[PDB]
Amino acid sequence: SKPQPIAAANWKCLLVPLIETLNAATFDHDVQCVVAPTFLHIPMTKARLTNPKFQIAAQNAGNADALASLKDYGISWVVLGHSERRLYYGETNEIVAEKVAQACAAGFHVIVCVGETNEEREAGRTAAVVLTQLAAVAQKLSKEAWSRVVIAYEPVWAIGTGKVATPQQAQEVHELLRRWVRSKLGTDIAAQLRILYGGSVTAKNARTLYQMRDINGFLVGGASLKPEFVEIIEATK
Amino acid sequence: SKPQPIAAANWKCLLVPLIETLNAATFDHDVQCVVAPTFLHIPMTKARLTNPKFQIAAQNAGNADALASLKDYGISWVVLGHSERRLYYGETNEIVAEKVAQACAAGFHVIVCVGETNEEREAGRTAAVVLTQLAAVAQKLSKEAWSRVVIAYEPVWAIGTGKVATPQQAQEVHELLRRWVRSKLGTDIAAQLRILYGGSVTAKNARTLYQMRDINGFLVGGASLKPEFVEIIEATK
Repeated sequence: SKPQPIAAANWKCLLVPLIETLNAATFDHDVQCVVAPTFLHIPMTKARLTNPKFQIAAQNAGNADALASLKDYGISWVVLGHSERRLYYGETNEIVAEKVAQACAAGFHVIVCVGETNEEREAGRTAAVVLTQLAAVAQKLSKEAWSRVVIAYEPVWAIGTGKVATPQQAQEVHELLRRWVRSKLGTDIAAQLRILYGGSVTAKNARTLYQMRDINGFLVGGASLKPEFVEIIEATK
Repeated sequence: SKPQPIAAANWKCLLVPLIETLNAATFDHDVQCVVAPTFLHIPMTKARLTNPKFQIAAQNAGNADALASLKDYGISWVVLGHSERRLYYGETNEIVAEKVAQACAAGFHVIVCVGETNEEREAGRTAAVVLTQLAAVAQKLSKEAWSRVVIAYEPVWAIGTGKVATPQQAQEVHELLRRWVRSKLGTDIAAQLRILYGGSVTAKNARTLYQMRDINGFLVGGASLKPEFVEIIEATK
């Protein structure tokens, strides 16, 4: 069977109505929901979000001390490895991996993003790119650390322009990620590992994406600022 | 008289209608408009934005080489020193200052953000905080570099909660910034320097903010994703 799904909203972006909907929405299946606001918006989200299915996540892991204080503030999830950060803010594979290891060491659940650009895809380098990103991470983690790790695949190649990823192009990557994990860490860690889809997710396509075997949920961009995020969570049933 | 105003939109966040409005809007006074999308959204903005009053700005300055290629792509503005970056992503005063110096060295116009948190304000440290941020920057710049530098004040203390900055609390900071500049660099550089207001700007308050003597425009957050951004630009007349 699949592990527990996650529906994560990455609010990297007046949020009140959105939280209002999340608060009123009732989900009846096991799904961990996660909202990841910017740091300046964490207090306002924490002030208003009441749905007990939701954890609030930070978008960065600064220092062991910074993690400890986050954690004290009630935040124990973080999202790392965002492609924008990787490509344009000098977040090498090792830098992301060290952050994940620190966050893991602080007792956080961590959603680490992997993904290849359109140039890397077109060069047949999809596997090499995402598995190297993932290997950098794995090199720093304990066996037990993996229970609190979640992978998100961001098809950066699709963000750009003129490519829309199909469910099957999503599944191919997720399957490859999970096969590498099974190889390096065993069938145990592999089967329990959430791998979230971090490409274009909407009410329209969430259900079909969730049907793919190695898709355990979503790291949602745009669709997660609108009431439609509720339908995306329901699509994890 | 004031120098040329700037109206900058910081789109740190489906943008098409917004660009549509900017494209249709006609401004008849001298105002440099700037839109600063995320890097993954730069191609889509460049594909659609046609209003010749607008420059597109990047949100980071990685390397001399990365700047050179940005610049080749037609992007010669960048926004740096964002408070979120400063506080939560290890962007010390010196790190921001080095970025500004690199960007300046690459021939960019640069909007550098300064600003103090509510704790620092409450401790009487407003001046010490923003001028130290600014001094770090100034220490790296040539005399001529200042022609292409723009300062933005972000009242981080107001973002948080329960404080709304008045126009006069904006002006007090801007005046202090510009007095320090006049002291260190002369009346010439000081008078020509744009200092933008980077707190809560809307159609409702833009005009009153622009009336303050040392406010040369805006670095707009939320109000710049909506058609109201046009009114904010018009408020610079």
